Amino acid sequence: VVGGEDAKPGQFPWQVVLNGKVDAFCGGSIVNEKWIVTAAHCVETGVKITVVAGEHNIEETEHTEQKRNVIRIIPHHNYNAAINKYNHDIALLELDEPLVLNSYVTPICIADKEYTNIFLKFGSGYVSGWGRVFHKGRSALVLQYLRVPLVDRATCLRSTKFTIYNNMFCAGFHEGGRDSCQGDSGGPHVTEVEGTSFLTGIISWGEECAMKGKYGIYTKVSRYVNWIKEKTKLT
Amino acid sequence: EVQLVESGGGLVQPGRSLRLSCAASGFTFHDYAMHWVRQVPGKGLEWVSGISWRGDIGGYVKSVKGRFTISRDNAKNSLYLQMNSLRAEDTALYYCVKSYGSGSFYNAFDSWGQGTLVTVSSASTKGPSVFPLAPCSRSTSESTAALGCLVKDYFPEPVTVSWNSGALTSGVHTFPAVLQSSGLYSLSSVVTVPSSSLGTKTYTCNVDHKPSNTKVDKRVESK
Amino acid sequence: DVTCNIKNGRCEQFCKNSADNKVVCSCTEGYRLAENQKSCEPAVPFPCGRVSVS
Amino acid sequence: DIQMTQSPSTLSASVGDRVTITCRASQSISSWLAWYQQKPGKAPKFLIYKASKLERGTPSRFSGSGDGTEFSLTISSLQPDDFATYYCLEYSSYIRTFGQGTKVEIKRTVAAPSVFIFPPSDEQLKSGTASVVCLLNNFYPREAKVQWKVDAALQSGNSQESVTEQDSKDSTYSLSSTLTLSKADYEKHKVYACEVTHQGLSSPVTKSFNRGEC
Ligand SMILES: *C[C@@](*)(O)[C@H](CCCNC(N)=[NH2+])NC(=O)CNC(=O)[C@@H](N)CCC(=O)O
Ligand SMILES: [Ca+2]
Repeated sequence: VVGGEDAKPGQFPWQVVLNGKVDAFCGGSIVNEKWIVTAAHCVETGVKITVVAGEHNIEETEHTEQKRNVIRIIPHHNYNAAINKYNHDIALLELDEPLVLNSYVTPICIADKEYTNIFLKFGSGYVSGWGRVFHKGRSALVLQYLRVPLVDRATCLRSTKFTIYNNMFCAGFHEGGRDSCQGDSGGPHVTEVEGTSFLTGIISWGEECAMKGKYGIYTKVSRYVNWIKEKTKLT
Repeated sequence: EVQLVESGGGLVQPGRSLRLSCAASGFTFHDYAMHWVRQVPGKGLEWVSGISWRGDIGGYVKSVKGRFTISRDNAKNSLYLQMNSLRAEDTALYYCVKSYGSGSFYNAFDSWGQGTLVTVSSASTKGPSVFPLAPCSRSTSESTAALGCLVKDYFPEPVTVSWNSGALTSGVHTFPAVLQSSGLYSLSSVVTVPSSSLGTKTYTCNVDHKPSNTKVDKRVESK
Repeated sequence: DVTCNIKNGRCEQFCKNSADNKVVCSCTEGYRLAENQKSCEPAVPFPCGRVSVS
Repeated sequence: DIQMTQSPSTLSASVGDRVTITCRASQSISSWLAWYQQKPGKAPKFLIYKASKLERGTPSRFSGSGDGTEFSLTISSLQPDDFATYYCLEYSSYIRTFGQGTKVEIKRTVAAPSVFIFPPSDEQLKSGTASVVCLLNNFYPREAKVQWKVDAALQSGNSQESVTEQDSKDSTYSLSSTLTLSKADYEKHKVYACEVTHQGLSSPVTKSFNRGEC
């Protein structure tokens, strides 16, 4: 996260980090105690992934941490079925043992297709993660967060030569300087609705980070919520 | 320097076909969507077709897609338009155009070529005759002296007229051609100079008509 | 009077239109419809999407 | 499908004036509006994008404003080289509807034409046709009357006119008139005359020549 602020412990209890041979390569969100949602381009790699929830400062072992092995990876079935790199950029992780929900480890809410999109069109979301705090710079130690406005489709499409699918949306600032970045991928874009946070996107991609005239690109979760509910349903 | 050089246009009989090409340089070709915009008699501009950097996004104006096909070849920095089964109303100047800024397919255009002229007509090519325009006598009362070239009975447009291979440009007027009752075009290009300077130069008009592969260099004198 | 197309039917979370042009509210999993029938209250110790060091 | 209606369609104004061209969209296009300048014999030139931002190399006297359905291009202090047709372009839709264009002409002081007559060439006479050309040079305004006379006899249906575009420096016009004749009917007469009427001339001006002497 470029240009954000230090979060407080417990401020984003649905945020998890993905660790592999390299630590903290991506982010994710707690769906329930056995399931994480993230971006497919983070996890369709064959890397053996450990998930850590309740995390705040990734340099120190903190007593709130809960570490779990990933036992299954489900990229959305359309992700591997196409050449385009970021269309359908979403994936589910099943965990070896259930999380223990508490103040630092809490799921994110997920509305149905209609209402996830309504909340998104409120136009203000939060992103968080431990990715780079400058384009090609150093990564964060303390969890970062950032309020980002929704960018309308016409503006988004005209900001890039690249194809922006209906399964993507834009968020960021006209003047630049504030954006998600490499390493934040798979983390949540959430909308607060009377103090209840709902998942509205997945951090997916962009052309560089925080460049003026460019915006961050997010997977549109509303298009996938019916799929999420089915795959993560507990018994 | 941004360059967009269109070619392949010209005169064609109804029902036959043409392939327009535009070769590009002076920018990163594959960072930009590219487009064809035509200017039809009256001087309306009309977007015809466009294509995204990768060739997977694009579109067409009404009533052309069954006959027109846009494509691009990023290795040759070229854009193409296949035009089949041509009709009279396709006659226009076809410009190659580049999306501004992000290179988005949905942007407006910042760079334009010079255009290739497409003419759909039954009439056959005919090269021009170039005749001198030289006054019979010269009046002391006129502060300027005039001479010219009459470029007569050709088809199709255009002819380009220059004087002394482009050295002489001040005081030159090349008039728009008029269509004669024969269906051939005529024009004249004239130059005027201060009367006393007349003898300090030679005056040669260079007329070029690519459709007939005609090139003429006429020296104009008094007689 | 009160429909879902104005202000979400005054519901804190979800709204569905019922008969006689008035609304029924609902809450996402882990929440209970509050006694005022507009607001939502927790039905679990750690309901989704809430900060609760509070 | 979005309509773009530009007005006025033709305009005449003096150097240093302020001129405003408006463009109306049949439905809202936000700020996705561009302005082009097209000078005679040249390709259109990108002036303004996103309704109000200037492309590099477009003078600061050009200004754009507006959003939704009402837009304007403003020229602060108009110059002789600003003679052109200006077009708006909506790019909210992929169809990219252009405006009809506004032709802007420059007013200047009256200037009388210089008049010249050219006889048919010998080489053209061999082909069987004779063209006699009369030139009206560097005048304003554009309105003028040209009448041909052969042995004091007014001609009709025999001649074709052509006009230049307004000149980008001195804002004047030039005109040609071409009299076309059979080689046969050319030699049935002696005196060929061009008579010119223009508000810069007090009385009409005639330039003639005699066949045979030329
Ligand atoms: C996979 C995930 O961690 C990253 C995050 C990118 C988000 N960027 C912005 N501005 N929100 N996803 C990617 O890196 C996807 N690839 C790209 O964006 C490429 N343009 C270059 C990748 C790079 O800069 O390293
Ligand atoms: Ca820690």
